[PDB]
Amino acid sequence: SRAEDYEVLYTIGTGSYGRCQKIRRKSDGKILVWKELDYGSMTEAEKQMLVSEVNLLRELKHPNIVRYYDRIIDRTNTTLYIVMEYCEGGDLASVITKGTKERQYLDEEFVLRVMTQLTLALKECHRRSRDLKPANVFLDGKQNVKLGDFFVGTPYYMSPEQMNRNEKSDIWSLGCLLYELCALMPPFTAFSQKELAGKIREGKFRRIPYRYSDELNEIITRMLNLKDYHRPSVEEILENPLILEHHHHHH
Ligand SMILES: CN1CCC(Oc2ccc3ncn(-c4cc(OCc5ccccc5C(F)(F)F)c(C(N)=O)s4)c3c2)CC1
Ligand SMILES: [Cl-]
Ligand SMILES: [Cl-]
Repeated sequence: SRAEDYEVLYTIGTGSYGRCQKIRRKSDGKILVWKELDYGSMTEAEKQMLVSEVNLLRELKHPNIVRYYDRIIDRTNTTLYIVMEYCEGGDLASVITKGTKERQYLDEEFVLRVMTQLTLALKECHRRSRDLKPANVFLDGKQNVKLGDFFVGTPYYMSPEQMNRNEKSDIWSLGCLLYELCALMPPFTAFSQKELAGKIREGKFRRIPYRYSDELNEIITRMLNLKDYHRPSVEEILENPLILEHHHHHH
């Protein structure tokens, strides 16, 4: 828990909340990442909210949730580093964008992996009481899938009930994510939120591509039911004949 315990290899990403960098723990050479945050302009109130969230971040331990490792305060530069698991396969948004640009659909086997492992990640969250967007879902080097923590944008995954302001709402969002993985587009698209909301209320969308099994289409379609109580629970999802041991995480 000193910055000197790690060596930065290079920057992975930049943007709103400082930099994300790939680092190496000196003690044992383990490859990790950290988020570099400048809290210099923060009030005591804001810094307080920051402390509480980092504390909860330490609470979640699960193979399908991105693991938190450490927090380092550098009062000299008013920077806080949050050290997390490195996921070499990157995020799901990059995977979809890649597929969209290259014109190549993802394997059914890969979609089943994401369905199985994200459903389990969700199952864990629901127990505790965290958006299920592709940019927040990561892949490691071993076919494992991990859920990360985290106005202009279009709310593609907004559920019907949320639209008119529920664990079943999470199932809808999972539905949209799995749909987009298969179709390389969200089930409901629009140019404005008003248009989007109209489509969501009608609850109609294209079947996922024919390369995908009727069984997989069926379960995704069920998650996209207008009525929250017709959507399958995490338990009912995991009971599906499609889902097998090899779709689960492996060390
Ligand atoms: C090409 N482009 C694809 C995505 C990549 O970002 C990575 C790569 C490896 C990672 N190992 C753990 N993380 C986590 C990053 C994060 O928030 C930041 C983030 C989210 C989504 C896309 C990019 C980033 C970026 F800032 F790193 F760029 C996590 C969370 N909040 O739990 S976990 C990786 C992110 C590489 C660049
Ligand atoms: Cl295509
Ligand atoms: Cl396939």
